[PDB]
Formats: sequence, C-alpha cells, structure tokens
Amino acid sequence: GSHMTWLSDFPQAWAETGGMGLAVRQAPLIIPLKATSTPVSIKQYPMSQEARLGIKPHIQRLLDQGILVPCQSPWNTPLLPVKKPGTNDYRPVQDLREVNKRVEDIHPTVPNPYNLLSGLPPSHQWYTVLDLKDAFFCLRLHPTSQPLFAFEWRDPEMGISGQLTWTRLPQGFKNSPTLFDEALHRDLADFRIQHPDLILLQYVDDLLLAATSELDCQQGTRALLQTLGNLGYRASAKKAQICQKQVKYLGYLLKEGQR
Amino acid sequence: HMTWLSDFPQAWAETGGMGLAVRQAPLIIPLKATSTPVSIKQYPMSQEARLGIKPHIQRLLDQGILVPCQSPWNTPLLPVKKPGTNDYRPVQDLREVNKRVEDIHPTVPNPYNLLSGLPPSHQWYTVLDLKDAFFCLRLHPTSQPLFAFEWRDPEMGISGQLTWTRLPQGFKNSPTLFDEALHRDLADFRIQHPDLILLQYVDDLLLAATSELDCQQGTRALLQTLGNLGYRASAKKAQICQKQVKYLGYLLKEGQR
DNA sequence: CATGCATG
DNA sequence: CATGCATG
Repeated sequence: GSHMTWLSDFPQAWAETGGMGLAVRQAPLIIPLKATSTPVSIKQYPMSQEARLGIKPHIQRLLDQGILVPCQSPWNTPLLPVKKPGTNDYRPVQDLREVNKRVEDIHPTVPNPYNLLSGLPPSHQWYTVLDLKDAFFCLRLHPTSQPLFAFEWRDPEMGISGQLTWTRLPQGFKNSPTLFDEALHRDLADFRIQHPDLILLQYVDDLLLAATSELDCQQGTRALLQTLGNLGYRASAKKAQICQKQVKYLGYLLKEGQR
Repeated sequence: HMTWLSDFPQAWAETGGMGLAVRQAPLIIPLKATSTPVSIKQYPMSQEARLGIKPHIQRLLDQGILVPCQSPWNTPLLPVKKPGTNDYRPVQDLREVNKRVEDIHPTVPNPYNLLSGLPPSHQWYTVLDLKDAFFCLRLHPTSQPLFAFEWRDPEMGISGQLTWTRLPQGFKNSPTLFDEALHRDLADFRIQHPDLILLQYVDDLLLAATSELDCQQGTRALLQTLGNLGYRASAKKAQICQKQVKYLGYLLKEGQR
C-alpha cells in the first residue's frame, strides 16, 4: 500500500508509534547462578564529564521507562562510554563479563541462519522481514535476579545517588539471545497454528514471514503485526521490509535465488 | 466455575502475580512551588511490634516494592493493630508529605451517582476488584525520595531508610491517579463493546450485560483486556455473571438495596 | 576502555 | 608464546 498506511493501521505494533514494548505473557525471568558463585563488585572505571553527559540521555530514557531502577546491590559491573569513531556520539556499554562468568550457561538452541532460510519452499516467494526493537527489554527480570546487573550512576536531577539496575533482560548478558529466542517462540506458537498457509522464520529478534502471493503476505503481515503488538512486542518501522519478492534476512539476501 | 482461573492467567492476581500497568510510565510527583523536604523522626516502637511488621517490610523488599535509600525526607511508620494477638500492619503517616505535594483535581465518581446511571435492561453483572491496584503504577526515581521511612535492619542489610518504587498507600493522590490511569486504559474496551455498561470506582469494577451470555462474553473480554494491560483481579472475591451482586457497598438484585 | 580467544 | 579485534 504505502508504509504510512502500515504505520496507521498498526500503531501499537511499531516501536515508533506504540512506545517501548513489554511482553505481557512472559513471566519474570530468574537467572540461576553457578553453584559456587558469590557476588562480585567490579569498580566503575573513572569517567570524564564529557563521556557521562554523552551517555546521560541513554540512561534517562531507560529510567523514565522504568527499564532502569535504583538499587543497592553487592554486585556491580563497569559502565563503558563507547564513542563512535571520529564523532562525539556516545553510547553506554556495560561490561558484564564478571557476572556472565558466575551465571550458568544455557545451551543455545537457536537455529542456524542458513538452514532456517534453506527450508523455505519455492511455493512461498513473497516475504515480510521485521526486527523487534529493544527486544531483550520486553522481557522482565524477576526481582531476585535484578541485583545481578547493577552498575554505578550519579545524577541529582534524577535522584540517583549510587547504583541502578535492570528490570528487563540486559544487553551484554550471555543468555539473553537464547532466553529471548525461546520466549518469542512460545508467544508465536499460536500464530503459526492460525496460519497453515504461511511460513514464519525466527532467529532471536529477527522475523521473516513467507506467503504464496502478495495478498496472502499482506493479510499475514497484518495478522502478524496485530499479534506482535497485542503480545507486547514492537517492530522497527524504519527497517521493515513489507511484502517483497526480494529481502535481506540474517545477513542473507534472498531474491528469487539466495545471497 | 474453575475455567475462569485456567482460561485467564494474566487477569487474576492468584495466577498472574503482582500487576504492572504497561501503558503507564513511572509517575513523577510535583511538589508545591514553596514545598521543602520534611523530616519526621521515627517514633520508637516495641520490639514486639517491629516483629509483627518485619514480615511485611521483608515481603515488599523482596518484590522490589521497597528499596533502600538516603533521602532528605522521612515520614512515621505506625504499628497498627487488629483484634488478633499478633496482627501488626504498616501504616505510614504521609500527611506531612501530602501537604507539600501539588493537589490534582478530584476526578473520581461519586459512589452512588455511579450506579444511579444503570439501565434496568442490563440485569446480569460481574463485579471485580483489582488487587494491589495502586502498586500497578510505578514511581519515577526522581519522586521516590518523598515517601522514605526508617528501617535500620542488619538482618536484611538496611542501614537506614526505605522507600516505595510503586504508588503508595496514604498518598493523597493515589486514588485519583489510579482511577484516571485505569479509565484511559479501558477506553478502547468501552468503544469496542457499546452494548456493555462498565462502571469504574478506583479499583472496583462492575460489568453489566443484557443477558447471561452477553455477560460471559463481556467478562471474558474484560479479563483478557485487564490481563494484557497489566492489571490483576481478585478471583477469590469476583462475582461472575449473576443477577445479584454487591458493588460499592450496594446490594443489587432485581431491585437496588 | 578491559581482555578472551582464534590464530599464526 | 604473542597479539588483533570482536564483544562486553
């Protein structure tokens, strides 16, 4: 149709119009520690006022959304101000290595990008590719697990005088990809059943919907967006590839052939 | 009916846990322009009272509804009672805090004027009350300092104060902020169900339908919507699809009492 | 920045 | 054994 019509018919489905997501059907996650792990408090590396100002907006947006909350924890990991090469564009990166080492690994069951796409039958050649924005943040952390990802932050304006931590699955945590992948799979099982004429590929927060015609792809995408929104997820409108015979997915490019 | 608790896990507190209004962003509480922090010292309480209350504080702590803090503000924590031998419940005297917070217009219905506008045509009702309603709304970090109170406890690792991360009890504007929050959230539901009459008084709801079937279809949709929005109803108190129910202290069968 | 590992 | 760099 247009892209704008897609934005208009599904405001709750896109991160750009429906605010940040939160998976309503997902119970708070408990992060099991290794049998012998004990809290570790890695001190915050000194940070220049310039770098701090540079990442302040990132922290603020999260605080305003309740994604970051104040806490007092025996755990602590460094907050790193990563500045884009040749610019004054900063972004925060939390070094969670010491926490990851004390958390038990979860054998990732995420499918191989290649096989996933290699299964698509030649009968379904119309595609819609979406990627959920701030995916991990849509999954809540049980309060007993929140203390694990604490970091230092100071700002009188926000009434923060010590530490903050995440209420959602953090970026940088080793099991986030698989935990999210499994969550979205559970949440989309119903959709798959309601649409036997459609193929749905999903790799963590990346989705590819395949149909036999532009019409079926159109109607399937409407259903998918409505389902994702109701479920509490948010797709990136700016990056979406709706109803095309040629799309980019998981690094792979599929036109009527592959990459 | 046992299908209600099995079919709608997210809508009931028992199966869905502490709620959290997903459409409602953490709340900022505006202080009056003249206001200044108030520090009221904690009145010492019997070691027997600090026991019957200890569990509450602990439970909130563990759910993250309470958090340690250092704040310029401080209000009393009162050891209330009950007929029982050891039934002490927390009561925070937020009066000095309320006097310093900017007032907001009362938008809550008048109790009775709510039922007065109830068509005789709708005689099938469902009464639901939301559990821990105010707690579904979060407090922005910037406004959390306002509600702090003293609890030095070695056992849990508290060196001084604790404060709320959710809309607290005793805060003058809690009833109004929740009522307005729930009203906005259930608006789409009202529009999509014109043949249904929905009354809302803070955390007390009453759904009215023309027939038993309509009530059941309506109730299923309401619970589904509440769950998705993050609210939680008390399945234990719920009166589902029946012509005689009690709502807002009003007994209403086929003739209001 | 800190640094874990595949890599020669 | 030494080290480039992807990733926290």
